[PDB]
Amino acid sequence: SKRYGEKLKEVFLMLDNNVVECIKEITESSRNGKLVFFVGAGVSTLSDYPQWWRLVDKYHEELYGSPKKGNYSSDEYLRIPQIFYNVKGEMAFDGILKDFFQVDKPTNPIHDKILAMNPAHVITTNYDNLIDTACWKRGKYFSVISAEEDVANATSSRYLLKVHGDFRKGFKGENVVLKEDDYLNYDQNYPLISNLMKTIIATHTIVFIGYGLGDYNINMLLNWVRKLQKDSFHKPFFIRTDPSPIENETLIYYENKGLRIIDAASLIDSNEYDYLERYSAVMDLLIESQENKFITKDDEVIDYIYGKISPLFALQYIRKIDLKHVFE
Amino acid sequence: LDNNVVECIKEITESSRNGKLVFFVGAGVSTLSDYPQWWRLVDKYHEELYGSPKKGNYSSDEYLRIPQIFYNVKGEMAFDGILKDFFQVDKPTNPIHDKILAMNPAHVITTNYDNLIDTACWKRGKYFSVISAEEDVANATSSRYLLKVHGDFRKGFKGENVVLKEDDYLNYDQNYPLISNLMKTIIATHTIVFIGYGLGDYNINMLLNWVRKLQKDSFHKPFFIRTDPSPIENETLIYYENKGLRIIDAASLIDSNEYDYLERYSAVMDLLIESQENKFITKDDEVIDYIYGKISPLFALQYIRKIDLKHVFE
Amino acid sequence: DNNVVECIKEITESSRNGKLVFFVGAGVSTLSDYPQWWRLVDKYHEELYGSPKKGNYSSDEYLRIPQIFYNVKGEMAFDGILKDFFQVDKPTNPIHDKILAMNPAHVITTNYDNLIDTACWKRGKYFSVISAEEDVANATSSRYLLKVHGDFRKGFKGENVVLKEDDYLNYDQNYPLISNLMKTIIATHTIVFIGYGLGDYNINMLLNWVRKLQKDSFHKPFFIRTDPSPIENETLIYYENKGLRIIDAASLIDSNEYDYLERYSAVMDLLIESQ
Amino acid sequence: VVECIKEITESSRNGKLVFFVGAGVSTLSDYPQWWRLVDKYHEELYGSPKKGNYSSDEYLRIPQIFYNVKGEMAFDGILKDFFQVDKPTNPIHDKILAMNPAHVITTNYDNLIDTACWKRGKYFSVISAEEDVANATSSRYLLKVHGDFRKGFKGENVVLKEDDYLNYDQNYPLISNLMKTIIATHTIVFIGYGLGDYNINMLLNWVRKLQKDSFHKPFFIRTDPSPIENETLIYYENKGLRIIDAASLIDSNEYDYLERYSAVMDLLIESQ
Repeated sequence: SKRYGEKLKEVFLMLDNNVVECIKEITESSRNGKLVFFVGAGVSTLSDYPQWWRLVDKYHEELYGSPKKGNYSSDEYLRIPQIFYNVKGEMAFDGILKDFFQVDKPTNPIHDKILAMNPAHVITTNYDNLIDTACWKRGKYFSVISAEEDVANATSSRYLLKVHGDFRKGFKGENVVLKEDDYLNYDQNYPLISNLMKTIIATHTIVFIGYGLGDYNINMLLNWVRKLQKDSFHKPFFIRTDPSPIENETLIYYENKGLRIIDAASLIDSNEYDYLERYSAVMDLLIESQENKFITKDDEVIDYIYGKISPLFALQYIRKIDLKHVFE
Repeated sequence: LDNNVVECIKEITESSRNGKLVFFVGAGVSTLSDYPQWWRLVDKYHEELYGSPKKGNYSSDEYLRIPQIFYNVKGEMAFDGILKDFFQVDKPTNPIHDKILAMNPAHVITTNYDNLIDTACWKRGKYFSVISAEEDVANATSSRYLLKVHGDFRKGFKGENVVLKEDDYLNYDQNYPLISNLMKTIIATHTIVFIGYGLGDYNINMLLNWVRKLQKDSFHKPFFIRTDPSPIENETLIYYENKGLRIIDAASLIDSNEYDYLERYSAVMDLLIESQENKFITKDDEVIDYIYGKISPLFALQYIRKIDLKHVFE
Repeated sequence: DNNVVECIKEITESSRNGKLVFFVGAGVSTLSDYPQWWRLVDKYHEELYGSPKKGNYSSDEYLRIPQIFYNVKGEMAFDGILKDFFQVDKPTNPIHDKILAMNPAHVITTNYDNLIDTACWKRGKYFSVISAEEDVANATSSRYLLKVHGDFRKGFKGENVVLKEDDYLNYDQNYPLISNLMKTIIATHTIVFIGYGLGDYNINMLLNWVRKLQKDSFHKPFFIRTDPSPIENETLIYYENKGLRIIDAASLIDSNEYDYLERYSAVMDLLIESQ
Repeated sequence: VVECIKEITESSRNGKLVFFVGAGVSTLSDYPQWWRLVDKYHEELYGSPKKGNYSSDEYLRIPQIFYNVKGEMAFDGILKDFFQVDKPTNPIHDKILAMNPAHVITTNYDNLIDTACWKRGKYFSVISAEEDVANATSSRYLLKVHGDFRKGFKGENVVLKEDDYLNYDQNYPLISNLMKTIIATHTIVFIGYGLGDYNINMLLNWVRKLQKDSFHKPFFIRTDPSPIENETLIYYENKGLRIIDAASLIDSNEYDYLERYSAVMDLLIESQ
């Protein structure tokens, strides 16, 4: 516990200036209520939610009776479920989805950290309800949007945007984007959801967590970002939690593509399978940056108190009970 | 009033109360302020390249083609000069602007490149984040937008800042991705009222074309305020209501002369405003429905303080 | 004029190798008194509102009014007005034979009539008439009579042809093979436009596809303008900068304001005589 | 399968046969595959080859990453060192032309088919750039949809990295239009391709856009070692491909690609 807090403080002190600026901007956006988290499958994996490769394996066994000798490519993850949907029945696809996904899993500490960042919205490609459960637990209500009809009637101003659907209505393959056909016809089947996601990205500060740099959704969003006018948008932040430090060439390539990458493997040393360690390292760096645990010296408390107090210079007098809300 | 008209007014006023009402303002409201119409600009351009005014009437394509031909032939500088001499004018804000603002719209989307809506908002003391360029979407200072989807002349009286010629409309999706996306998202998440449009406008039909691609009953039908002199035909109303529009016809509500556009706009705007306090309760069962709608959530609670009941009924 | 001289020379050149394609519009059909579309819109408008337009039809109303009639009156009524208006036997104007006298490699037409088909049959030159999607694969010949808006050979029904606003909006989805074939013919051939105005919807539709092409990667199509007024210099250079080589018949010869037949004839025979 | 051979011979005699040739035929001629180009780009990027197998995106991303961070000159220099070689034409290049195809559509950027046609004396219009479409001087085409190095060993003349595949319709509107038109008006035989190839999947995505029965179902020549899994067969038969398998026809070694390619092609010629 207290050992970790000292290590995090030491990590921040030797942090790179680029990563320091990234953390500062993310924290400032969180303070402004403009922070949105784009949560991927890795956060759900941290809660032991079944990964899609298990489903592809099950479909491969049902197709031919034997698990594949080798490793699936990116197309196989989409093609094999499509082949099962076509050659086999719809009902078999939906039943396999039901038996693999109708499970109860707890919310990992990364969900709690993301919610503690105070996200204005949460966009996710996960079809689970872990983010919904965490939001319900922590007292913040999010309008969960996983279907076209949910966009028009959204209760609150803040959304939990499931861009690939979920299993609220039922554990059916027509409620989620899994097959190769679903990804091809995504823009035609999810106009309002895609439009809402793009608007949220354009109008907020985005942090990507739970994704690989070569993720399909990440590169689709980068392709869309390439269509925007230069300097007309804010570069989204990418939390990279891969076991090995990012290559310099890959880093500069993806930052020129429009990403501000915070690579976990470059900040702390962890085991190859210690994914929760890396996720917690980045998220806790952000949180204790917001909790002012990294203020180490004078002329930094001066800047903080000035940023809190300087707007009050316009007022003639401030009540003492008002000052309590000034410093939260 | 017709029953469907009263229903439309009910939904519009309810959305205004909930803060989910958005006004999509067209060139009619700016014309009510005697702002220079686009056909005058097309007239000047035609007099410029061709040397004489057009003998007949400008078609829908011509309004965009003639400025395009002028821009290609005479260049950008002459186009901007004519734009400046025609559009660098000071016009007042008509009462329709104030009437639109008095409904407390969440956002105001406009195809007008003038500052009349901005002037009205500044006069009423309503603060809107004015978005007329691509860089304004990310740098928006508030969550309530004055979305000028065709730009304006705030940066300057140039054709690059606005959508006027046919090349601007051809490349609009490529040139305004963020603004078009924001407009579509505001449409998908709010109650939309169209005012200042002619039901044959390019923007109206483009929005209906986008609407036809949406999932059935996944969106709320926008409201259209029609202020043409003649009443709408039954067939046209049926066609446009099946296209996803809830049309409120000013000519059907009131009687006015052909050129009394201001009175037609004001009839609908005042009837919308004066119905904010209205509850549309006439018969006895409408009384029970309203009180039940107010009280039924309180059935979850065992007891309610009588001093709290004044808040239930506002 | 100097510029016109090569315009004929290039067309006559491409005609010799069987590399010429004629893009036929409604003006050629109007020359044989084929029912124009405005009187169909007038019938649709009259049935819709019980009264003539008493005004001027915009470009959108030409497509919107049949769409309004189709939606609110049905398809059986829409096809019935098509049936009694287009089930007529009309002759072929001399321009039909003059287009065929140049021996074009292909004939692309937006017309839904059989006026070109009868002219092809009378001359004996066999064309593979393509207007439906299933017709693209089963084309016996490599010479195409491409009716990009369909026809009424299957029947005088609205889904066989592109008339309403929905048909034009959903054209690419409903006719990908026809649209693909038209663009390939345009890209690899010399194209001459007859029967079209500079403001025609289709003409500016290929012009919008032309600007998407790489510069100097295509032959600029030839436009034969038969509008009674002479072309304006500003209009001419604007469309020439858009990828058009306009051969204006009003400038070539002097004529009345109502006699279209010889304005088409002035350019059509002059191309023939140079061959 | 017997019906499939009948249709190909029928189309060959009528003059409506078009061969869609892939990298497998070029690889059969010992032409440098793309994976070893990605190897050089990856080695020159990260200082060492990657241990795992390259994914479909990686085949397109590392060349894109190399182009962005090392420049076009370095990208073209590696292209010259790998592709400025001379390779013999495999006998299948002859068997492809022995059927007298009306057109030949290639994703290959080599001149092996160009050399193959020139050896047999048949004149094909080689179109690999935008300008070549309008300047073609014959009805029959040798359509190189991904360009070639005829203009020069430059990355701008070919479709190699992921930007080229992303902007393909924008930079090759005439080439892709001609490719689609030829497919519509001819019977297509795919050779040198895998069922999971990007180009095959792209065409199958365009095929599903067409209405039912309006197109001729293309023929697919599969030369993979393992026989086609039955369930995989109906999936791609419904997608629009009539697949012929050399693995199912004859017993073959896993690495013996020539005889699998030749078994089906000689069957087509002997049926002529």
